[PDB]
Amino acid sequence: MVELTLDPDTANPRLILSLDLKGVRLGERAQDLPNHPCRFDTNTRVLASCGFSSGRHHWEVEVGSKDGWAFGVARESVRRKGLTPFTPEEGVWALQLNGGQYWAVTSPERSPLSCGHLSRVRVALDLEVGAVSFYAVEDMRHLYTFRVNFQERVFPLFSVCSTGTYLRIWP
Amino acid sequence: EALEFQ
Repeated sequence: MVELTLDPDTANPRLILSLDLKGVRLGERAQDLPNHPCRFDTNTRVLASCGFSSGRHHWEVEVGSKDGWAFGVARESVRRKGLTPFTPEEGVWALQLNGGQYWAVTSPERSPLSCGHLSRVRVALDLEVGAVSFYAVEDMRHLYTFRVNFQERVFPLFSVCSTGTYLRIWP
Repeated sequence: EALEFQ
């Protein structure tokens, strides 16, 4: 378990980060925010402040019951400026609620999971093995592993592209 | 369009 926080200088301005920087969900308005070259200008994305070069690292994620959220990890080099496809070629290995269904966001086609209703999810990042893995805390059922030859710093990633849903880091 | 912003 890692105590991760959200990097408000990466966040889309349409996002609303919780006081403690653990929560995120879409607002209905852009905000005046000092556009860095590191901020996600168009896609509804925010990384964690802390990224990883080496080792195993766990975070847990409380997810909504309604569509809008994807999350997982992204390589540091993930493009920030412009509309960017949400795919492994673009440096993004994620889980997704969309049409009331859980998907590993693979390409060319997305992979549907036949997992049960999800509430909280453990994210296992193994850089020394070259994999990011997703488990339901509810019994540590394995949801999906992406096998990836990471060749750089890898950051926790969160996207919320509809109102009515959210993601919360635990702990 | 909403999902295009993921």
